Amino acid sequence: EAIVNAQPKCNPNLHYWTTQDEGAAIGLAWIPYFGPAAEGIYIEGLMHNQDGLICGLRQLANETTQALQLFLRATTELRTFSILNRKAIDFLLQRWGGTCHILGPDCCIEPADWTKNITDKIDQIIHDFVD
Amino acid sequence: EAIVNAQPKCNPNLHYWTTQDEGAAIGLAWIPYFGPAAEGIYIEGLMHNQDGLICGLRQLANETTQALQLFLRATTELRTFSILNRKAIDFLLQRWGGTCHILGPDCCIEPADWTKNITDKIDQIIHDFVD
Amino acid sequence: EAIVNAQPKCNPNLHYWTTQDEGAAIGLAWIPYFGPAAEGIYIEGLMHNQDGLICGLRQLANETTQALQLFLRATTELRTFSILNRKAIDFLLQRWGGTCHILGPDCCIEPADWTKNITDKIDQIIHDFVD
Amino acid sequence: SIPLGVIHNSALQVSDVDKLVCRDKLSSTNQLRSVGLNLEGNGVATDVPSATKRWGFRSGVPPKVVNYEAGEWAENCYNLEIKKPDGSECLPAAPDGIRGFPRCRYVHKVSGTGPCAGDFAFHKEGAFFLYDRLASTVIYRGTTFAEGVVAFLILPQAGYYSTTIRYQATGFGTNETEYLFEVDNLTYVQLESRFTPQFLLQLNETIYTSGKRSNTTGKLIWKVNPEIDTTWAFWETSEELSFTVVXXXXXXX
Amino acid sequence: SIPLGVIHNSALQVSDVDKLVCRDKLSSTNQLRSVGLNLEGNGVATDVPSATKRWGFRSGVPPKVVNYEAGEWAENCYNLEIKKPDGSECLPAAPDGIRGFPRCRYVHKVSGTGPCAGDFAFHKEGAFFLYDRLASTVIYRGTTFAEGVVAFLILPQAGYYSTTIRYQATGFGTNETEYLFEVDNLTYVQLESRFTPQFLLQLNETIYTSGKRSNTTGKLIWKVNPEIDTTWAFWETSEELSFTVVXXXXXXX
Amino acid sequence: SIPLGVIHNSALQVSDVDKLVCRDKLSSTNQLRSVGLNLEGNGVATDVPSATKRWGFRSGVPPKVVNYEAGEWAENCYNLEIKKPDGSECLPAAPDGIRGFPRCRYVHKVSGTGPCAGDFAFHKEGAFFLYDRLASTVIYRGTTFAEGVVAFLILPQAGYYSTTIRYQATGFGTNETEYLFEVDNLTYVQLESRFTPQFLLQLNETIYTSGKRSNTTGKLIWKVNPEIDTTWAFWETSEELSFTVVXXXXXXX
Ligand SMILES: *[C@@H]1O[C@H](CO)[C@@H](O[C@@H]2O[C@H](CO)[C@@H](O[C@@H]3O[C@H](CO[C@H]4O[C@H](CO)[C@@H](O)[C@H](O)[C@@H]4O)[C@@H](O)[C@H](O[C@H]4O[C@H](CO)[C@@H](O)[C@H](O)[C@@H]4O)[C@@H]3O)[C@H](O)[C@H]2NC(C)=O)[C@H](O)[C@H]1NC(C)=O
Ligand SMILES: *[C@@H]1O[C@H](CO)[C@@H](O[C@@H]2O[C@H](CO)[C@@H](O[C@@H]3O[C@H](CO[C@H]4O[C@H](CO)[C@@H](O)[C@H](O)[C@@H]4O)[C@@H](O)[C@H](O[C@H]4O[C@H](CO)[C@@H](O)[C@H](O)[C@@H]4O)[C@@H]3O)[C@H](O)[C@H]2NC(C)=O)[C@H](O)[C@H]1NC(C)=O
Ligand SMILES: *[C@@H]1O[C@H](CO)[C@@H](O[C@@H]2O[C@H](CO)[C@@H](O[C@@H]3O[C@H](CO[C@H]4O[C@H](CO)[C@@H](O)[C@H](O)[C@@H]4O)[C@@H](O)[C@H](O[C@H]4O[C@H](CO)[C@@H](O)[C@H](O)[C@@H]4O)[C@@H]3O)[C@H](O)[C@H]2NC(C)=O)[C@H](O)[C@H]1NC(C)=O
Ligand SMILES: CN[C@H]1CC[C@@H](c2ccc(Cl)c(Cl)c2)c2ccccc21
Ligand SMILES: CN[C@H]1CC[C@@H](c2ccc(Cl)c(Cl)c2)c2ccccc21
Ligand SMILES: CN[C@H]1CC[C@@H](c2ccc(Cl)c(Cl)c2)c2ccccc21
Ligand SMILES: *[C@@H]1O[C@H](CO)[C@@H](O)[C@H](O)[C@H]1NC(C)=O
Ligand SMILES: *[C@@H]1O[C@H](CO)[C@@H](O)[C@H](O)[C@H]1NC(C)=O
Ligand SMILES: *[C@@H]1O[C@H](CO)[C@@H](O)[C@H](O)[C@H]1NC(C)=O
Ligand SMILES: *[C@@H]1O[C@H](CO)[C@@H](O)[C@H](O)[C@H]1NC(C)=O
Ligand SMILES: *[C@@H]1O[C@H](CO)[C@@H](O)[C@H](O)[C@H]1NC(C)=O
Ligand SMILES: *[C@@H]1O[C@H](CO)[C@@H](O)[C@H](O)[C@H]1NC(C)=O
Ligand SMILES: *[C@@H]1O[C@H](CO)[C@@H](O)[C@H](O)[C@H]1NC(C)=O
Ligand SMILES: *[C@@H]1O[C@H](CO)[C@@H](O)[C@H](O)[C@H]1NC(C)=O
Ligand SMILES: *[C@@H]1O[C@H](CO)[C@@H](O)[C@H](O)[C@H]1NC(C)=O
Ligand SMILES: *[C@@H]1O[C@H](CO)[C@@H](O)[C@H](O)[C@H]1NC(C)=O
Ligand SMILES: *[C@@H]1O[C@H](CO)[C@@H](O)[C@H](O)[C@H]1NC(C)=O
Ligand SMILES: *[C@@H]1O[C@H](CO)[C@@H](O)[C@H](O)[C@H]1NC(C)=O
Repeated sequence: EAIVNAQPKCNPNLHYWTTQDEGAAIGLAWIPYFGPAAEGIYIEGLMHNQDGLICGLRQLANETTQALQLFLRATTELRTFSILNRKAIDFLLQRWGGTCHILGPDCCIEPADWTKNITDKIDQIIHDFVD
Repeated sequence: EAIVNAQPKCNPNLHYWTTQDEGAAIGLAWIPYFGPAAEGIYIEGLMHNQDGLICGLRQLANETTQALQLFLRATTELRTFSILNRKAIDFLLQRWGGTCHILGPDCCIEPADWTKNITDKIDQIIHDFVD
Repeated sequence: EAIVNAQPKCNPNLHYWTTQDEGAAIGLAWIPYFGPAAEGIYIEGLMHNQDGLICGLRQLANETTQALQLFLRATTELRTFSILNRKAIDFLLQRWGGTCHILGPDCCIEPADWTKNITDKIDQIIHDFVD
Repeated sequence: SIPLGVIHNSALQVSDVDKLVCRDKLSSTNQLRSVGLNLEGNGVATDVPSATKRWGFRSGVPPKVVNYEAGEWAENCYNLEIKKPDGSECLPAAPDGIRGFPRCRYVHKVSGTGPCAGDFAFHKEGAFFLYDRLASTVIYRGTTFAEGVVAFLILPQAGYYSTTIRYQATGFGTNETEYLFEVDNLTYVQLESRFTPQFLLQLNETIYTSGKRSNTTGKLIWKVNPEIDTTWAFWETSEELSFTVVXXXXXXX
Repeated sequence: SIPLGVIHNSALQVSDVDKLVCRDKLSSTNQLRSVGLNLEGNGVATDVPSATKRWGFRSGVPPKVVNYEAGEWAENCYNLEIKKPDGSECLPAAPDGIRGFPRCRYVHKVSGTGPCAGDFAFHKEGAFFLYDRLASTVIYRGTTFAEGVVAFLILPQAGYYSTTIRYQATGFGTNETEYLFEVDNLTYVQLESRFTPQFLLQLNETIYTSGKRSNTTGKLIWKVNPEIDTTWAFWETSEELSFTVVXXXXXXX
Repeated sequence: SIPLGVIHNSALQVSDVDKLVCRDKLSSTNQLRSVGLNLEGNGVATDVPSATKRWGFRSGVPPKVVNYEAGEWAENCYNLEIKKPDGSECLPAAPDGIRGFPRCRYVHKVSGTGPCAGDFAFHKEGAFFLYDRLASTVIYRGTTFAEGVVAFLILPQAGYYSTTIRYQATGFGTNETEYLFEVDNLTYVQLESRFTPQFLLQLNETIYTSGKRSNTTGKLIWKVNPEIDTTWAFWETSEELSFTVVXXXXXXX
């Protein structure tokens, strides 16, 4: 299902801030004692509305709220950090949680290059049928 | 291994309460400001002892306690929420953590319908052996 | 990449302590009320420097620190317990996150024993070509 | 290893994730569930005297909490407000986000005193104290709980009334514990293990409607004599009496 | 079910992990991301009078917090120090590890009083209060936040200035709320919804450089008369006036 | 990216999960382990003067904690009770569930004063303070820790004595720090970096059995003159002296 932005306005540019789980630290800057304070750990960027992704993202966050709020109502965790990890697990369970029937629609196994490994090397037996 | 209920008694009916990570909210009821209080988020149901599942479940919870208590003794987490997610991971690692040898006992790949895709389409070459 | 210990010294023996998520408890010892206190839940062992693993492990922990500290700088979790579970997930996503092209380098599917199940049982049709 | 419940051949089996066969399908974390089952359903005695003897104080063991997603309606829950003789609290306040057990027909609220020779109160049989979708190894102050245990499952792909019953206790936690059922702040009944919740409620109503409460500034303690019956599990199951007085003790027949 | 954003056919689609096709590849948890988007970017009114009417107090609902990894630079953030008339705090202190929203051009710091008929302050439209990479359902005391919502995404494989604007408030949370913009501790301007942040800052500079501050121990409140203009979204967009005095009220034209 | 240790060709390699080949098998989360290794095992000086110079106070950086599952028996651990001159605590109380490091041959308990120009005490070399299976970036008050670092591993498929040594300190955290080894509450020895734990314990026993403790209400400080030897790593390795007195200072030869 596609995203239809139905907001009164859309800021088509996303001036964003975020962190970095890595970042080749300069010298001692990775050491907490020497590194930046809480205010200085952020990187910034600017993203424009190519393919309408920014205005679609604003609508997506809007529409996500009901399901997210209902999830938070039902959990007893005070702070929830596991949403994305659980969706990664559900990704794998959906594709690999049962028996993978090759050539079936729910099995992500491609026997392409090795359909062409048997049917090519049948011409080693029907090829050499000589005596 | 099957479950043998060895308790003094068994209540064969399970009058249960639980929540719901979704539930098509009526109007504004999904908004925390307008929604139910902590006492009003529960749904109820009644489950009977078909296939002996309720009396088996009571024994299962009883027998689970030792392993659960020993797990809790060893963890430094104050509140443990990750047991079921870790078992989902261990499910996938058991089946897909190594190389899947097709037709082997520990490989959940079924080449059934496409055993019948080659052996059917061998009758495109041994079929047409005419000149 | 291999580990080069570049420390001033190396203690080649690892006198370690750890816990146990199980341990066949003796009688009632698994019950928190009766079991050991916090000081008495540990097991001990001694590991020597066979294959240079101990001196390599000391260097590995040393070199892990920068990436670990930078990860901790970026997270808002007060206590992080999910590093190893996330790496288990990333293991599965790396191998099974996309379509598995059989005989390809990134697909851990071995059709060995059943390459030898078709090419053996071709001698049921080219075998019996008699009328 | 923490066992897992699974349905096989029309029956519940204890298995684990590493012991399943390829036909067993786990396509969603929604199939994995945790349930809290009440000790009530196994036939344990639920009266306050019997129930409190299953709990004891212990130091040196850090408390532990585990979540569970679904629970069972309880007939008996408990809520403890125990102090030492010097007035200090025996039990810790409920941690943030730990609420009382959500479905209790009868909440046995016990207030009183005891030695409390230990930092935390544990379950002597290794069971858990079930709160609102959180199971703890210890008892929290003034927080309603049910005794129970937790099970973990792999599922296949395809009115509420509550009554609070109040008790006073002395020597809590010892083998010399005395319990009184509270009719009002000055009228009490000596508690015995055989008294069921409904007997206590009807004895309470009888005392109110027969006018057998204390009409003095002092404390009136009734004793039900062995004559009268009270008691069988709760799921498979008083008009006029005599009252004469004998710290004012008395007897009921 | 919590929806997931994914790019397909040069467009963002709402999908989920169970609805992807085999060509969709998730080879790393690095491809999964959470973003906080500000209500600002949807065109909501950001003035203090309009913004505070979107928040209300409510009891019985436990607060909830969820993390998000990336956010949007905000033009307007808010920081509340509200007490009851009796002096007790209306809002709880920020929990450990919850810091203010990291990028705010204007921080509207509102101090004042109100009834606060509820344990926690929630967003009446179900949005979140965004802090430093943590989104909460409730407002924390003296902690800078932006109103916003959270989205979850599957990515494909392949200077900072901040100004604090201070306000005094009475009857906070009701429909009879009065706001004053603070020039100094004794000079104020009656606040109206049409006043933009830059108008307030230039009105502030004009009052300082025209010497229109209070030169008394008492409180001086200016009113900007309907004559003067102030106001359009922030991303797509005063020299000399008259001041005469009329608890000392006054007017500016 | 956080590196992972793996055994290949009879040797430990640093790899990652995305860099393994198909022959590498991870069939259980039990194969993934975290270990804390002590800086001791790398040859760092463990005396109190040298060890404390590796720690410093810093504001603006939130503390962070990560768990580790197995640790190494430590010869030297540390336990700090530092206050400012005005009497306020320099270090925060240990958070709930953070206990001392479980295996320490010698616990160097340092009490004293310093400026403590910072909200938290960090490790100047980026190492961690190891507690009971929790590694922190900061030092907690009165909580025994070992300095160390954490490693993460993929495994293949297939008596305890502790002695507390007490010190007094002034000017803690600066480059003008003075340390005294505590014999009793009134007898002390000027501490030098060369003093090993066993030398301190035998110097302590000698002072007790030679009767060289203070027999006054006042404070007696001994100095060991450069004559005497004390000191090589701990894993690869006093009868009668002269005592004359010279706030009462003295010398030992
Ligand atoms: C899972 O389900 C099983 C079965 O229901 C439960 O098993 C119970 O285990 C507990 C131990 O934890 C047992 O309690 C012990 O009972 C002994 C016998 O009690 C009486 O038995 C008969 C009357 O019924 C009499 O002949 C006898 O004299 C006793 O009067 C007691 O001797 C024990 O008390 C002594 O040891 C304890 C420590 O265990 C001390 O605290 C006491 O002071 C005393 O010294 C003890 O009480 C119980 O009997 C078992 N029940 C059954 C039916 O077998 C598991 O508990 C359950 N698991 C969980 C986690 O709930
Ligand atoms: C995702 O995006 C959508 C679209 O932008 C947002 O939709 C908004 O939803 C809220 C409800 O939560 C709407 O607020 C309601 O507006 C009604 C109409 O407001 C005025 O409308 C015009 C002027 O604009 C006038 O004709 C009219 O008379 C009103 O003056 C109000 O009637 C509502 O107020 C009443 O109900 C509320 C409870 O909802 C009470 O608190 C009030 O006291 C009062 O009784 C209410 O204010 C809002 O209008 C919607 N906007 C749009 C553009 O449709 C979602 O909120 C957003 N999701 C998230 C999570 O942010
Ligand atoms: C992983 O393992 C490596 C190798 O063991 C460790 O490397 C150490 O890194 C620290 C820096 O964090 C080094 O400490 C620095 O040492 C410099 C030299 O110290 C002396 O060196 C010799 C005597 O040994 C003399 O010639 C010299 O004059 C010094 O007396 C110092 O100059 C540094 O101090 C200055 O900078 C620091 C900030 O770094 C300030 O705090 C000081 O005030 C001063 O201005 C500093 O002390 C250390 O030498 C390295 N050791 C080795 C063996 O190389 C890693 O630390 C380790 N990783 C972890 C996480 O433990
Ligand atoms: C550096 N990556 C940033 C920039 C863009 C921004 C982003 C990324 C992908 C998309 Cl499709 C969009 Cl609309 C926006 C984002 C989102 C979450 C986490 C980080 C980031
Ligand atoms: C709505 N699902 C409820 C009802 C039954 C109950 C349940 C489900 C499956 C089984 Cl086999 C059993 Cl014995 C009992 C349960 C358990 C955990 C979480 C939720 C639920
Ligand atoms: C019982 N297992 C212990 C002993 C060895 C120790 C260990 C295990 C494997 C390796 Cl390769 C090394 Cl160098 C060291 C360890 C590490 C983490 C968790 C537990 C343990
Ligand atoms: C029970 O209390 C009695 C007092 O009657 C005392 O003898 C003993 O200490 C207690 N016994 C047990 C087994 O706790
Ligand atoms: C009974 O006593 C309790 C505790 O002392 C008190 O809180 C309550 O108000 C009293 N009730 C009546 C009716 O006196
Ligand atoms: C006892 O009876 C009185 C009389 O109606 C009632 O008000 C009171 O709630 C009863 N107590 C309990 C515990 O039910
Ligand atoms: C006065 O109190 C007694 C109990 O001590 C009670 O039985 C009696 O009914 C009361 N008096 C009246 C007139 O009811
Ligand atoms: C608004 O306040 C007015 C006072 O002018 C009062 O009549 C009423 O209680 C309030 N109305 C609403 C809808 O809140
Ligand atoms: C203004 O008032 C606030 C609050 O009373 C006070 O903290 C501040 O110091 C005052 N500033 C001046 C310049 O008087
Ligand atoms: C108002 O103007 C004065 C004069 O420069 C300045 O010091 C003050 O910071 C201004 N206030 C705000 C909120 O910008
Ligand atoms: C004294 O205060 C008034 C405001 O009440 C201000 O307008 C005036 O400029 C001040 N006096 C002078 C000389 O500036
Ligand atoms: C060390 O302390 C000395 C005092 O002798 C002083 O000159 C200086 O501030 C300090 N030097 C360093 C490098 O910290
Ligand atoms: C020594 O001093 C400490 C701290 O003042 C005190 O706690 C301890 O009891 C004293 N011990 C003796 C033997 O005086
Ligand atoms: C010092 O020696 C005395 C004498 O036996 C002993 O009691 C004390 O514990 C010793 N101190 C230390 C730190 O070992
Ligand atoms: C009295 O104290 C001194 C230390 O000041 C000590 O050396 C001496 O042995 C003590 N006296 C006796 C008789 O031991």
